[PDB]
Amino acid sequence: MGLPLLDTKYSSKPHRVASIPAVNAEDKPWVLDRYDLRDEQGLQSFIFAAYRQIFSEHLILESNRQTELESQLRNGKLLVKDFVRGLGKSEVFRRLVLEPN
Amino acid sequence: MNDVFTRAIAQADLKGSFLLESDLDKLASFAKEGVKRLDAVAALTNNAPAIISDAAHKLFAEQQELIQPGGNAYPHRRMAACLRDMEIILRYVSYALLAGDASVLDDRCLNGLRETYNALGTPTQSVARAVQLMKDAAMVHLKSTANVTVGDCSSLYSEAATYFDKAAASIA
Amino acid sequence: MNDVFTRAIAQADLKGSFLLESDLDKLASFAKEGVKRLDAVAALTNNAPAIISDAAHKLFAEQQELIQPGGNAYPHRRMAACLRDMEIILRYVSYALLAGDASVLDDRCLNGLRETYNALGTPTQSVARAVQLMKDAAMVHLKSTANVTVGDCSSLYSEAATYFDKAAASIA
Amino acid sequence: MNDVFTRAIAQADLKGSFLLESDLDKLASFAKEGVKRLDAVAALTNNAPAIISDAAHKLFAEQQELIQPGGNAYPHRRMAACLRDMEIILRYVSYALLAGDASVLDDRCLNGLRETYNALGTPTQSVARAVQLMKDAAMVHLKSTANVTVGDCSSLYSEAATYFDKAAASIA
Amino acid sequence: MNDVFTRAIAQADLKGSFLLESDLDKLASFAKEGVKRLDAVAALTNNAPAIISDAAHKLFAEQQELIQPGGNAYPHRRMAACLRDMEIILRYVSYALLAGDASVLDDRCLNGLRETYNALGTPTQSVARAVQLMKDAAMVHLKSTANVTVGDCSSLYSEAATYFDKAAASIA
Amino acid sequence: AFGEDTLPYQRRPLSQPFNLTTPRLADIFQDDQRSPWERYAGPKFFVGWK
Amino acid sequence: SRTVITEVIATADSQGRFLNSTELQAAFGRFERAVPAIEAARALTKNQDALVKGAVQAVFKKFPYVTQPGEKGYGDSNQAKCARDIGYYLRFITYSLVASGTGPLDDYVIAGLREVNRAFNLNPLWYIEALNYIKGETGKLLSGQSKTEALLYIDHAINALS
Amino acid sequence: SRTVITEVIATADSQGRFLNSTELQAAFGRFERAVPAIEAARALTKNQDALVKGAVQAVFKKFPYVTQPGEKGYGDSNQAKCARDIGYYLRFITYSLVASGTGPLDDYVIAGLREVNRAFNLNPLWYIEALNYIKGETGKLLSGQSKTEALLYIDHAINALS
Amino acid sequence: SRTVITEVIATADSQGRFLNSTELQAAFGRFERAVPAIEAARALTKNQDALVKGAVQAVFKKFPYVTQPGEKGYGDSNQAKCARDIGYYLRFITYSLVASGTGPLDDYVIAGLREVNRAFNLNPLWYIEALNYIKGETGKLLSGQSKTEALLYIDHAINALS
Amino acid sequence: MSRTVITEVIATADSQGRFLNSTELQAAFGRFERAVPAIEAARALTKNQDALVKGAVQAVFKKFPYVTQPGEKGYGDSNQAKCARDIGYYLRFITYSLVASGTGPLDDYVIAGLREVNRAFNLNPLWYIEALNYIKGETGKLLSGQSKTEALLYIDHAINALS
Ligand SMILES: CCC1=C(C)/C(=C/C2=NC(=C\c3[nH]c(/C=C4\NC(=O)[C@H](C)[C@H]4CC)c(C)c3CCC(=O)O)/C(CCC(=O)O)=C2C)NC1=O
Ligand SMILES: CCC1=C(C)/C(=C/C2=NC(=C\c3[nH]c(/C=C4\NC(=O)[C@H](C)[C@H]4CC)c(C)c3CCC(=O)O)/C(CCC(=O)O)=C2C)NC1=O
Ligand SMILES: CCC1=C(C)/C(=C/C2=NC(=C\c3[nH]c(/C=C4\NC(=O)[C@H](C)[C@H]4CC)c(C)c3CCC(=O)O)/C(CCC(=O)O)=C2C)NC1=O
Ligand SMILES: CCC1=C(C)/C(=C/C2=NC(=C\c3[nH]c(/C=C4\NC(=O)[C@H](C)[C@H]4CC)c(C)c3CCC(=O)O)/C(CCC(=O)O)=C2C)NC1=O
Ligand SMILES: CCC1=C(C)/C(=C/C2=NC(=C\c3[nH]c(/C=C4\NC(=O)[C@H](C)[C@H]4CC)c(C)c3CCC(=O)O)/C(CCC(=O)O)=C2C)NC1=O
Ligand SMILES: CCC1=C(C)/C(=C/C2=NC(=C\c3[nH]c(/C=C4\NC(=O)[C@H](C)[C@H]4CC)c(C)c3CCC(=O)O)/C(CCC(=O)O)=C2C)NC1=O
Ligand SMILES: CCC1=C(C)/C(=C/C2=NC(=C\c3[nH]c(/C=C4\NC(=O)[C@H](C)[C@H]4CC)c(C)c3CCC(=O)O)/C(CCC(=O)O)=C2C)NC1=O
Ligand SMILES: CCC1=C(C)/C(=C/C2=NC(=C\c3[nH]c(/C=C4\NC(=O)[C@H](C)[C@H]4CC)c(C)c3CCC(=O)O)/C(CCC(=O)O)=C2C)NC1=O
Ligand SMILES: CCC1=C(C)/C(=C/C2=NC(=C\c3[nH]c(/C=C4\NC(=O)[C@H](C)[C@H]4CC)c(C)c3CCC(=O)O)/C(CCC(=O)O)=C2C)NC1=O
Ligand SMILES: CCC1=C(C)/C(=C/C2=NC(=C\c3[nH]c(/C=C4\NC(=O)[C@H](C)[C@H]4CC)c(C)c3CCC(=O)O)/C(CCC(=O)O)=C2C)NC1=O
Ligand SMILES: CCC1=C(C)/C(=C/C2=NC(=C\c3[nH]c(/C=C4\NC(=O)[C@H](C)[C@H]4CC)c(C)c3CCC(=O)O)/C(CCC(=O)O)=C2C)NC1=O
Ligand SMILES: CCC1=C(C)/C(=C/C2=NC(=C\c3[nH]c(/C=C4\NC(=O)[C@H](C)[C@H]4CC)c(C)c3CCC(=O)O)/C(CCC(=O)O)=C2C)NC1=O
Ligand SMILES: CCC1=C(C)/C(=C/C2=NC(=C\c3[nH]c(/C=C4\NC(=O)[C@H](C)[C@H]4CC)c(C)c3CCC(=O)O)/C(CCC(=O)O)=C2C)NC1=O
Repeated sequence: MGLPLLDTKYSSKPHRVASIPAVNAEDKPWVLDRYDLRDEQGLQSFIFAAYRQIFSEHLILESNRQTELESQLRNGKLLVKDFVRGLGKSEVFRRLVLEPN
Repeated sequence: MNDVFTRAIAQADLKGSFLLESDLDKLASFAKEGVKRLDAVAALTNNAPAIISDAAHKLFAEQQELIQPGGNAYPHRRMAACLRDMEIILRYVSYALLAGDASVLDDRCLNGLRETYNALGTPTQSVARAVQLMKDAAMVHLKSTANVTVGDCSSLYSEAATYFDKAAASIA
Repeated sequence: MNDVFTRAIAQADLKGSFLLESDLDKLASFAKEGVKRLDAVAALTNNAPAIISDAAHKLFAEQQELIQPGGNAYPHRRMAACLRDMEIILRYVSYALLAGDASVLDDRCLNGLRETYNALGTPTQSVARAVQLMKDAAMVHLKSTANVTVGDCSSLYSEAATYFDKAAASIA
Repeated sequence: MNDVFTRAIAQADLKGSFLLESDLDKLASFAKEGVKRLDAVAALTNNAPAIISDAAHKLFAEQQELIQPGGNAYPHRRMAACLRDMEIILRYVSYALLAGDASVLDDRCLNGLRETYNALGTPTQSVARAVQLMKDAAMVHLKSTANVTVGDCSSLYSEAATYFDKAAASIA
Repeated sequence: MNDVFTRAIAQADLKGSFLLESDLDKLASFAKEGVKRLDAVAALTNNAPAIISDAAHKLFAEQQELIQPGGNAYPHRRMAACLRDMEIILRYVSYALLAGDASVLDDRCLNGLRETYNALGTPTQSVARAVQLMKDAAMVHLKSTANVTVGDCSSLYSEAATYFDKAAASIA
Repeated sequence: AFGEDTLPYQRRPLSQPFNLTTPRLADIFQDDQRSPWERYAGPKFFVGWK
Repeated sequence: SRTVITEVIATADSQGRFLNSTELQAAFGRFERAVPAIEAARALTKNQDALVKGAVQAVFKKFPYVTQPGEKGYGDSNQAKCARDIGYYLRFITYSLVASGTGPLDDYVIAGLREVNRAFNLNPLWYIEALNYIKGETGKLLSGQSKTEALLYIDHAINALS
Repeated sequence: SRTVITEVIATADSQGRFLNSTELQAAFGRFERAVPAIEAARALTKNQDALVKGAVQAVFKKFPYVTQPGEKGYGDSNQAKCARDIGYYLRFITYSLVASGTGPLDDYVIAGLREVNRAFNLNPLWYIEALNYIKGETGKLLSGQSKTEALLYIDHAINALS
Repeated sequence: SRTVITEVIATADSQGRFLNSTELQAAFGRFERAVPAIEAARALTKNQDALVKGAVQAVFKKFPYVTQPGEKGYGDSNQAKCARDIGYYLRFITYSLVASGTGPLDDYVIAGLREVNRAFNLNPLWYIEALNYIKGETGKLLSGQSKTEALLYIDHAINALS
Repeated sequence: MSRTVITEVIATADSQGRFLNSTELQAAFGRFERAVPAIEAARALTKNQDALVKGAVQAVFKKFPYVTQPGEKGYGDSNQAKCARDIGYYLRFITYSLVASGTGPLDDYVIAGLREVNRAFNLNPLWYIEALNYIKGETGKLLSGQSKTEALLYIDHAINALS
């Protein structure tokens, strides 16, 4: 680590104040979880939704497909947090997202 | 996000100087009156639902367009958001009153609230009016002597009015 | 995100009034033509691969500059993204066709698409041309009478045409 | 992120043609002098603490107002941030020296750094001065003939000077 | 998490053959009686809160040691937890009712609930007793034919009894 | 917000999606890409009724 | 607002796919749905006034104390606001009928109901009883599919309130 | 596998909430839809041998090159495997018909289709236009809504092969 | 793209550290291997026309039926696109040789290969046949070590296709 | 932006999205009672600043003789001046922390980034530990009762962070 970080200096955003349910039910993004991983088609949909949330649906290509992470997830040895992190800590995420920006 | 002590220390540090006799005396005075300050912050915290209800009653008495269909507080989820915003602002005023500095109110609450309201379509002068109504309702609770030792609290009333007006003017 | 029924309901609630009997008649007629609408949406669904293939072939026959070294669809990756865009637009068009309201496009697809294409460097007129080619391709499959009860559905053809044109205009 | 070889490849592909024999000869010469390039990169890497310490000592001799109360390097966090920034820029210069192209240095380090320093209130001229001081303290080490085979590393010295000047000109 | 049709297809694939006409006949017999099943499940869903209130009242009545301190059901949050457990097991029985299979019951939670209740220390026979009595309470509502067209309901009652007792026997 | 079990999702009503508004790259020049005013200078490899 | 069509589209978009067979089957179900629901809405829209008056009178009847001075329900303005609120509930039940989904009720009435009731001291049981009276009255007004659909939406509102 | 009832129950339990109206009576829609689908399944189950035998030779008609020696279709055993594959596809179309969803066809056929087809160098167009022939013969065997049902399920299979 | 130098720098930059001795050893290996790789690139660059034409002809020989009417190989335009694509593959093989990494291939060719081939129905086996022809003629054109490098890259392309 | 009693209270109330409960104002009352000995200590410690700094410098030189000879850090008038300036900084921030009734001034202005700066400039933490030990000894005399304990807490915190 090292030094502490700077100050956040918050701002008014919808997520900060959401004690009341959102305006539209369908417009609430789907909350995928561990149970969705128990089925098989549900597991494929979960994997695609993860690739869409991180890689933006245009990088969902067979060359970009992390198969090791997917197999670990399918085992049950991998948390969703760790799957998301492994997608972030991947060569495709560095080369396609970090390098341009 | 500073109390009065931290602003004193930061202003002193910028000049690179110790804290002087007068500054230490002022800060000791602040600590001594912190008892009254805790009474005032408690009077805000205990009575928050009553303050919000009074402000809402008066505000929707005076401005009926808010609650008519096509209004901005009508659809009965916008009413909940109205009352929730009032409670948030009252909470941040109580934070600031405990601290002695309007920093937390300015940064954690009002930083971008104006453009948020403008994008939503919310009438900002009505929101400022609601904040001023909360100020009016809260002053009575602050001035209640029941179960509290009598004393001078004009400075605390002025500070609370300053914080409520700061919130209202930031929104407006 | 609004379909036709929710759009009517939102209008009525803005007026703060019950739905008219005339508007209920309009919604009933919509629900009556719903079977034809489902047939059209299913035609787009089934024929999406052929639609996108035909549109891509014509587009890259017309504009070689896209597929030249340095073009905006030159490598496999950029061409794959191009075809993905065509599929995404066709998919949102089918969504709107089913819902009977173009809110799906404007909300989810076309809200900031032109700014995105400018940021990427994508030729936006070429994207609009691809959308129009997809429209021409999809009209053929929507007109097909095979394996479907014969009838008149010109309102659906005009509806799908205006969603394709809305997508192209918002992009172009 | 590009090096000399990938820069040549990308330009050739934009021209849509194979690499000319002149380009392959240039890249062959680059690879042949690559061992001297590795020597310079290792000299920069192994002497990073020395370079940073000398640059810091010189900079805070020249510009005392940084380390005065109210300066931009006054407390320990700000001094540590200063030294950290110098280490980061030296790191990216060594990357760009190994690669042979300033694309990594400009893309990953200097692309938006002046805006950041302005937003932080940092004197960009002071940062540029620190970068030039690191240039001097580094070329002291690149020219260290001891422990390596003697040879003509003038091209590498010029390349390192250009990278450091590019950093200084970008920040200021 | 399987349906009667899903189970039939699973066995058909296991034997490697197509679906036999007797299996199709029994599926058709199930499907023609679908509105039976839907009315039962929907009435159970609508009247569930009253069922749970009655169940809580009685389980407090016959079983006394829980309500006083020291029992596995004294605290108020523990009351919320117990109400949630009875609600969710009723809901799972509703799921098994609509699906027509107990795999939606056995697999999801009954597997883990065993070791869960063994680790917690709350007696399991009390849980099974509460399951049976809440079954009786819900069955009373399921009898209610008013506001709905009259018909036979014996098979659904038998299936519901089997599923309730299966859940109890698993827990016990 | 999400924990160890839930997959991330945008905490905004999704009528204004993120990935549409934010691309992976915005307003940069690419090496493999070619300026819109430029034209290809290489083998034509065919003449289709030019 | 949530609907059969709208959830179909949301589900299709979440998985980045076109509408498959089951989605269009649900759409067909809602399209056949519409007719009885629209007759239910027409019947409730024709008879809105009698229903509102009956509901307000029943609320006074089973809560005699609120009618008295010093209580919530006393006054001409308060009872006019009661009538307006019951009109709101009936209007949103008709909206849910026409949409063939609980989108309108959840969007307007249900979302934030508890906080508003707690802040304005509006006892939910008044509205629950008014909904029960509306349930009874539409037990006479409607029959068949329409009766079931209207009662279903009124029950949804009742569970949400309670 | 995945079915409409399975979707309803999984969604309802995922939120831990009882079933809402759309779920119940979309299950109603499926219950009604069961009647033509099961007839379609029986009709498809009657004629399976003729359908498979026609499909293999339809493939050979459209794609002759697969038959000459050194290609995949050459040999008796390879054609027997072709017949077995087409029988699999037809059986799963029937399974989807009885299941009212593409579930059995998705988990039993679509799941891992492309990598397996690539590993064994099976050209998907073979299966695509064999399924097209099956669609054409359903064009005569069936009639009415069941017709559409069969067609759309075959649709899905084709949609997944391309 | 992805070379030895670029992987070295990116690995250092992802852990936020200076380039240490192992990274410089890898870079040294690259700089020593640059001579045979540049030799191989020059050899394949000199004879590009013969290689491309022979590869196209080998593709046509392996699959005669494709050049028949109604198939992908018929017409001057389609064969011109054949020659263009083989030229692309050869160009990127030489780019990968010069770069001493499969980065140019992985970025330009392999990224998005399946989607594009399936969208335009391009058989990967055509390209594998052409690359096998290139593999064969590289042995004649190249001797010793440059042959080994070129073969590494052509094999990488082939495995990417198959 | 410091971490003080009042501000930690406000932050833990904000993070939970609730008002200030009893215990928060309760700890705030504790702090406001705390402040009088803290201000007394800060006054008695800012009055004697120059003698304290001078004694600390001389004590560091006495305990570390080797730094004084030519060719070391301590050789030179300028290094003398910067020793005095550093110890003055430490004393000033200790008084700040006393006034604020927290370690925010020390943890933000001195402690954060301490090791990096010491390492880069080859400053030895033991010099400042000896200076702070001398200051501790002297404030043992200068302060009586509560004030002495309050000053010693923060001097000990600085010494612990130096180590
Ligand atoms: C922690 C600091 C913070 C604050 C204070 C804050 C307020 C805030 N209020 C909002 C909406 C709102 N705010 C109001 C309240 C106003 N409308 C009427 O005019 C009333 C008279 C008046 C209340 C005094 C209403 C009705 C909405 C809902 C607008 C909508 O739903 O479209 C929103 C947009 C998101 C949403 O609630 O849907 C924010 C972000 N957010 C923050 O992060
Ligand atoms: C539970 C948290 C907490 C609270 C609430 C608190 C308040 C508090 N107020 C006190 C007296 C007091 N309280 C007040 C404030 C009052 N003067 C006017 O009447 C105003 C209406 C009102 C405030 C707005 C004053 C002025 C004093 C006497 C201080 C003096 O000597 O002037 C005292 C000491 C009296 C005793 O203990 O018998 C306390 C402890 N302390 C706490 O730890
Ligand atoms: C909400 C629905 C949605 C849409 C509509 C959408 C469009 C879209 N297309 C993109 C890329 C692209 N889009 C194209 C399309 C062009 N290529 C040729 O010029 C054609 C004429 C034309 C297509 C017909 C190309 C080539 C790219 C690749 C750019 C790149 O890789 O950087 C991107 C950049 C984000 C990324 O690559 O990760 C977006 C946001 N994205 C969405 O999430
Ligand atoms: C399971 C999925 C599903 C589908 C696909 C579906 C569509 C559907 N289309 C129908 C007839 C029809 N379909 C169409 C539309 C077609 N007419 C052609 O000429 C046009 C090319 C085309 C316009 C898109 C028309 C005009 C009818 C006649 C009945 C009517 O208009 O209401 C019918 C009634 C059967 C009949 O009496 O013929 C259904 C159920 N419903 C479903 O539940
Ligand atoms: C926030 C409070 C703060 C502290 C504590 C601080 C310490 C500090 N002391 C410094 C200089 C120095 N300070 C000393 C102290 C030594 N002098 C000798 O007489 C003694 C044995 C010994 C002290 C006990 C020395 C030798 C240097 C020069 C080191 C160098 O530049 O090489 C520097 C580098 C700035 C410069 O070059 O002038 C820092 C950052 N800076 C701060 O902003
Ligand atoms: C890889 C590209 C990159 C770099 C290099 C970079 C540097 C950088 N310098 C920062 C602050 C700083 N930078 C400096 C250094 C400057 N001020 C001093 O006077 C010197 C004259 C001068 C250095 C030679 C200082 C003192 C700060 C602290 C500002 C503060 O804490 O308020 C910060 C933010 C504060 C933080 O989180 O700690 C960043 C991100 N950011 C990047 O994305
Ligand atoms: C494991 C990491 C690694 C290191 C440490 C390394 C150093 C290194 N430098 C070498 C030659 C050399 N090194 C240099 C560089 C020097 N010229 C001037 O004196 C400068 C002070 C200095 C560079 C700025 C030169 C000029 C040569 C001879 C170049 C040649 O003969 O081709 C050689 C080969 C020995 C030879 O050519 O006879 C090595 C291994 N190479 C590596 O792969
Ligand atoms: C220590 C943890 C704990 C809490 C917090 C608790 C609250 C509680 N009060 C209950 C019943 C009750 N609560 C009340 C009190 C209210 N009802 C009337 O309206 C009065 C006017 C009003 C009093 C001001 C009454 C009278 C009952 C009896 C209802 C019955 O069981 O028949 C029940 C139902 C089960 C039971 O206790 O038999 C609970 C759980 N119970 C606990 O074990
Ligand atoms: C996967 C679906 C699921 C199941 C299967 C489930 C059962 C369940 N009951 C639990 C504890 C409990 N279980 C009970 C119920 C028992 N105690 C008495 O009331 C009765 C004899 C009996 C019920 C008839 C109670 C009261 C607790 C609370 C124990 C505590 O908080 O310490 C726990 C421990 C964690 C928690 O309560 O959140 C689980 C998981 N909960 C679920 O979300
Ligand atoms: C909104 C979702 C939904 C509901 C609630 C629903 C109920 C429902 N069930 C029906 C048929 C029926 N439903 C029943 C079942 C009832 N008979 C009694 O035993 C029980 C109270 C109950 C079974 C537990 C019967 C007996 C029929 C007559 C048709 C038959 O079974 O032959 C009908 C057609 C009315 C008619 O015959 O004209 C409806 C609307 N349908 C729906 O789509
Ligand atoms: C979208 C749907 C919606 C609902 C449900 C709703 C409830 C509602 N009713 C209100 C007025 C009121 N509502 C009542 C209660 C009624 N009057 C009594 O006669 C009856 C016993 C009782 C009804 C059964 C009263 C007394 C008022 C006026 C006083 C007050 O608001 O506290 C108000 C406050 C408006 C104002 O400040 O003037 C709300 C928010 N608002 C909505 O926008
Ligand atoms: C339940 C889902 C399922 C499917 C769909 C399925 C198809 C299937 N067919 C296979 C073999 C085969 N299938 C064919 C048939 C092809 N060649 C020609 O005859 C035809 C034109 C064409 C068929 C339309 C051939 C030639 C093979 C042998 C491939 C080989 O061994 O190289 C294989 C590989 C098994 C093996 O090689 O031992 C599979 C997975 N298997 C399944 O378990
Ligand atoms: C990065 C490198 C790259 C490659 C490799 C590439 C291949 C490629 N070839 C294409 C067309 C084509 N390519 C061929 C190749 C066939 N011709 C003969 O018959 C052979 C059997 C066979 C070649 C061995 C054919 C027939 C087409 C036309 C397909 C169509 O228009 O649908 C297309 C469609 C876009 C267009 O030109 O309109 C692509 C993307 N594109 C690239 O950007």
